[PDB]
Amino acid sequence: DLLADENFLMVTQLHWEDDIIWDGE
Amino acid sequence: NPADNYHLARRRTLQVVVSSLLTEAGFESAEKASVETLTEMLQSYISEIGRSAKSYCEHTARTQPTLSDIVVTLVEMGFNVDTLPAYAKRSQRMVITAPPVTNQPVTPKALTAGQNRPHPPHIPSHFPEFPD
Amino acid sequence: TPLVDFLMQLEDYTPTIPDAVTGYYLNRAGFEASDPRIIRLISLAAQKFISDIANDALQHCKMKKYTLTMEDLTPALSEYGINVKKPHYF
Amino acid sequence: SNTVLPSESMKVVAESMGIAQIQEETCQLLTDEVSYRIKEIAQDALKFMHMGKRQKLTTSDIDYALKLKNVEPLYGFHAQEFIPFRFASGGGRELYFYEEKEVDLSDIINTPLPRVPLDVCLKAHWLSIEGCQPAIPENPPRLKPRSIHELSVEQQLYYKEITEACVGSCEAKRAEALQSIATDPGLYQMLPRFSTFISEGVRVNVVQNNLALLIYLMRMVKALMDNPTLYLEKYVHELIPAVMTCIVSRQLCLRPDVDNHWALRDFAARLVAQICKHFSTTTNNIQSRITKTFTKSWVDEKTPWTTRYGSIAGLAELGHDVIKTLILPRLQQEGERIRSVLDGPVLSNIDRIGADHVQSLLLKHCAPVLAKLRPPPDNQDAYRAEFGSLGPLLCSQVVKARAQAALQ
Amino acid sequence: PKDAQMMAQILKDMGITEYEPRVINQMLEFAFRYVTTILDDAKIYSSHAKKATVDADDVRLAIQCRADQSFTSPPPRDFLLDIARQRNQTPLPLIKPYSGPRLPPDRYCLTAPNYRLKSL
Repeated sequence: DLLADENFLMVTQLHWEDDIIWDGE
Repeated sequence: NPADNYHLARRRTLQVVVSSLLTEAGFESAEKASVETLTEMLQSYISEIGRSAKSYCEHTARTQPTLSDIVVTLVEMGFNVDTLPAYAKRSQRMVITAPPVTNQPVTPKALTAGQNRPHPPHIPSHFPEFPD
Repeated sequence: TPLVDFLMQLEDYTPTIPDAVTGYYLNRAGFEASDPRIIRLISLAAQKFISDIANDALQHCKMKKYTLTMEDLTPALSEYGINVKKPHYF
Repeated sequence: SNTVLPSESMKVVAESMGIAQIQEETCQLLTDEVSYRIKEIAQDALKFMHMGKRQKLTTSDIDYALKLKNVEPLYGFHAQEFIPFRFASGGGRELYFYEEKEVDLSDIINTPLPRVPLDVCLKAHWLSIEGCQPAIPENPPRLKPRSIHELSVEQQLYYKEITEACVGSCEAKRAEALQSIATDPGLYQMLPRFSTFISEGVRVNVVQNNLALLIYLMRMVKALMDNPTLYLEKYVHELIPAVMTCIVSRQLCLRPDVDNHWALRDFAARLVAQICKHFSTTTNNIQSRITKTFTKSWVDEKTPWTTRYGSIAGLAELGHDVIKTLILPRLQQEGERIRSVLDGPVLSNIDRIGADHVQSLLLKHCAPVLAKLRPPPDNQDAYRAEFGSLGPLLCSQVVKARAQAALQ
Repeated sequence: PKDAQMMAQILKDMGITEYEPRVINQMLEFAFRYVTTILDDAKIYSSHAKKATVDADDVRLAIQCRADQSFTSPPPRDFLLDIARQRNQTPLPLIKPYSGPRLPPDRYCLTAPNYRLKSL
């Protein structure tokens, strides 16, 4: 179950909002 | 499935025509078996009349059947065509819409203008151009 | 010839069955649609055959309304000499 | 193998005929003979199918076998004279076990007749070119030496041309690029470069708003998602932040002039975001996180109105129930927000523009939800609960939904 | 129905996995039609022999009489060989060099003026 390719997929392990710059310095 | 629809579109229109005939001076809420048998017999009857007239036309060496071929086929089935004009006179006659064509503009697809590369001598020019 | 005169007058009065539907069945039979009036005459004959069966069934329906059933069809069909078969499988 | 129909069924057939006390051996004799005839017809039908090459088979193939057997092909009727109906196939009866066996003629008239297909046409495509099958839609598909990129240089040039068309400078070029992406199997493997190009364009677009350019980037995203050959899920992680930022981005350009584009940009973003959640759906992988981001923006006080409108549009798209459940607790808060923007003598502030967009989306979504919960009633009472945020228009929207239900 | 389940079993035994749903229904109708016609002939034979209950001899008499009219059967190979050898004996005819299009007599041909009713 833990060995599924979907489990290791980047989308599952990444937070999308943090990645966006959102014009922030 | 389009292939079943091609046969179904005319057959459903025939069922609507049978339903229209029953509504005037006929019956309502008819058995499902009765409608299916009536349409099947009507389809067989139309096919048989066309086949017999075509067989008579082939016997007379004519590609298309004349009215004389059609009436002789009706005489074999004892249709009594003389009563048919009186049937037309009755006001029970109704109008049923013809089935619409699937494509109003036929084929409007332009695909893609990706055709490229030279055409070899062995392949004729009229044949389609090489794939992208 | 009354039928020939009737065919000439059959240019108007489109039949209850659509000509295109009748033509499609005729094309399956191998008969090309040479004359539209001829298609209308064949369509009228087909309507007359169905109407006659319905009229015979209606007389039986009065005896046993305004409902058509396979049981009502069998006596009318018996006069024709054509025997209907009940499915008995559904 | 050899299979025979049950003897008891043969006895029932005799009972319907009225025959009684039939011999048990006679019941066995009837079943063995009937089974052989059914098998013989099935073999005869197979011969017609093999010459036809249909494989699936066509109606009346058994009827052709019956004509070959010199037995009447009619099913469900027989003519004793045999003159009205001959060996021409009856065509069978369209009857099923599921069928009720009782129908109304008027109901059949109500049902619309189907449309008719065009006659068979002949089209030529290249199965193989010089012994190599083309990838087309009609077809099924100690210095070391310097490393070379896996993608062909011509394919990279083709990717560059598609991206230039996708910028949206020419509408025809953008439409052609979208069609090319959808119909090209070879485009697969260029998806990481395409995804990076969209992300680079989106991040620059965040710094200075380019709503028209953003819509063109969304069109490219839709074209990539539709194509089957590429693996959208593998590169989906890059795509999801880019779509989210576009929906919540503040508008640098004047709000009234670009308002129509802004509504279209949010609508395009919400549709792609739900489609991304649909792709590779897994528990708490995409839908839960995106719903959380939309809810957190809406709940926060003094949220930017463009951000609030984007979050509201996303929440409505994910589920019809999700908007309905969320609106009822915040209904008083939504009314307060409209009053707050209304207060003051200046219409220049964007807060009023943001509020009108949020309220319009809420009203249209509310009318079907209200109809689904119950038949519309007490419209004046509903307006009092809204504190006349839309006043008569909200009641009119509920009436319009009732009229649509009556039409359907 | 139980009869339908047995009919499906026959198809599985045949190995025809792919078939029309209507094919099962039509075969059931054929099976009922085939058994009834033999039984109807047999009961008439029982009336001829004055026996109230139908017996195997009447059913066998019904099967042979029904089969001959119902199935003409493919022509026998020995009969085909005899007609074939007689046809083979006839020599092939020579072809005239410029006679014209090669066709059988126009009575056999479907070529004709093909007059049709005048339209008015």
